Amino acid sequence: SGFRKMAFPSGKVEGCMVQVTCGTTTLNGLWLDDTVYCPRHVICTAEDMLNPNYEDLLIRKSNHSFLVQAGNVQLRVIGHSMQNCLLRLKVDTSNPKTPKYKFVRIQPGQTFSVLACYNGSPSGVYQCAMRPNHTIKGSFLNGSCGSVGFNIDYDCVSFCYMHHMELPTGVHAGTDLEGKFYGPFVDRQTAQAAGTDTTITLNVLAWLYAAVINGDRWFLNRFTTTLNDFNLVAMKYNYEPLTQDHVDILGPLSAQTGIAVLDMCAALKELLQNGMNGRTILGSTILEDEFTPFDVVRQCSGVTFQ
Amino acid sequence: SGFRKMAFPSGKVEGCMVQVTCGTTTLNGLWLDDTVYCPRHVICTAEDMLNPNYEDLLIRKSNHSFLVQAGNVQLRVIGHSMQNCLLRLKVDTSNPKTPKYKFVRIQPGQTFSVLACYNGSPSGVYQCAMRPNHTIKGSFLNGSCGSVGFNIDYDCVSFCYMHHMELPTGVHAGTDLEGKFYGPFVDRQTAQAAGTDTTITLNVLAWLYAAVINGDRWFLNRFTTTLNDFNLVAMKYNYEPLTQDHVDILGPLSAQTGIAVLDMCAALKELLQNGMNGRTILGSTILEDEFTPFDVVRQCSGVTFQ
Amino acid sequence: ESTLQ
Amino acid sequence: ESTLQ
Repeated sequence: SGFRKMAFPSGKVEGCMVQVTCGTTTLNGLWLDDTVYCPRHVICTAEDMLNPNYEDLLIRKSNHSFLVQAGNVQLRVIGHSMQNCLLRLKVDTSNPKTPKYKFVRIQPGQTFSVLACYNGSPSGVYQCAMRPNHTIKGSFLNGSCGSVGFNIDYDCVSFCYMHHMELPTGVHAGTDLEGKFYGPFVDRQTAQAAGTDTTITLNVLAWLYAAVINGDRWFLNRFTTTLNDFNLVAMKYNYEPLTQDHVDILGPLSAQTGIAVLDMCAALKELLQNGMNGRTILGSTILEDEFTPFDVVRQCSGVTFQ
Repeated sequence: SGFRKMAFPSGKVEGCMVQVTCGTTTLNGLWLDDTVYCPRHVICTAEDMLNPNYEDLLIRKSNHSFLVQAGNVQLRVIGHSMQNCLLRLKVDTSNPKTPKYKFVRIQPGQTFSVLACYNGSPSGVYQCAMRPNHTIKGSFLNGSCGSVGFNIDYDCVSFCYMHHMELPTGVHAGTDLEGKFYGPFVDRQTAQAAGTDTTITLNVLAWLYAAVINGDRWFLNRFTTTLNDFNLVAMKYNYEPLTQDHVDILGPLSAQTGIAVLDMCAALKELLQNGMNGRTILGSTILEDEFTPFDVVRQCSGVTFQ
Repeated sequence: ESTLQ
Repeated sequence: ESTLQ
């Protein structure tokens, strides 16, 4: 019993972290097989960072402009390409610790673990959601760039995020492992701002199902709702609209607790309207939107405490 | 910038997890050098668990009553002693992945990471505090026993917790790596209950210092307080009393933000009295007690955003 | 009661 | 502004 923001064990990822230096900029990279990936802004000095041209800054570098240390051992660079907003460095050693892995782009609302690193050296692990406005509420200091986000499905590491920058809001922006940003952001120090965000409706509902599976029922009520009547209410409280696809994803959690989705929306409709009455759901005095339905199936018991 | 409940990277611990079976009870163990530790209740059947005598159940077992699998490889047991509420199994292989490590007993209010495992197989990592009433608000299913808590200081793993059981509250109880429980609990299925808990005053104050270092100041006020006048207030809101030792530990955070401790207590005294006015501190609408002062120095910038 | 896990 | 890290 219990319910925590749980991250994936990080070992398989720790073995791919390295440090990458260019001039006097140092950040982290990820070493898979014989390639090291990192943000391309590693080739910038502070002056460059306001108006960089990467095509043009990169041709002014050779392989030996890049230092790659893994622990103690120096890795020699023998190749370099730009890929969108990342670099790819071919090196002379293949990483003996390369795990089974793949790269996926994730969708807003989805969730993942972040391994925070400084100077190629893992410092911590925590669990995140990709926000609707495409930021993350991470925790990062200077030198954290090239820290990655991931999931584990069985034996396989799904890399989905690389850290590039921090917004004025204090939130973070980055990239998939192909170099394509999440969001409208660009790797430059200019005026740039998070779009306004929204609460992840699908997730809140997942989290209410988790409360019930754990054996708490107080927030339920006897009503039902039409999808459209819910959405009229959702829009006024800045929630994402619920769609039919979202309703279908909540199927097995519906099946496990015998609560119909639309009954649960009615429950939420009520919580939004009347507050919680200074009470808690799974420990929280607020409605929690950073567990997906999948996050709830994995952590929770397959048997409801009825 | 940002502030998350951050756990330690878990790799060095993943390599010590194994599975341990006795009869038809299976739980996890920790393999350091040539020893595997696990809860002693692994030698119990469901009937045994209500009134066990361990001295007596254990003499009725030999080395080959215990199956130890690490991944695929079977490890042969060549020795077994009871140690308080743990077993120690000498095996034929020394763990090639044994990290530098030590065992420490931790004090209430202190904090640590938990690697949740089922059948010797790490499933997740999250960050915990040892509560004043000696429980933890973990997340554990059946088969999680022998999951361990830890800290990392540099290169060294400080093991401080092993999971044994779950209380009626839904919270968790266990042991140091010497077998001595935290709390008055015993490894039996009887009537047993958490003592009432208290909020960790030292930690709340750490967390207020973290808000300021991150650059938020709204909750401050112009008052100061005597330690004793604060405590009179603290006791009515079920906070631990503040002591002089706690005040001294908050020294470097005082020094970094130029806020005197006793000024910060006055700030808290005020928050307890008037609420937050539906506002947030570091994202939270409530006062957060699971970061220690050390947790704040490690995660936060050494430079205040003034 | 109490649940050893 | 914006801070690359």
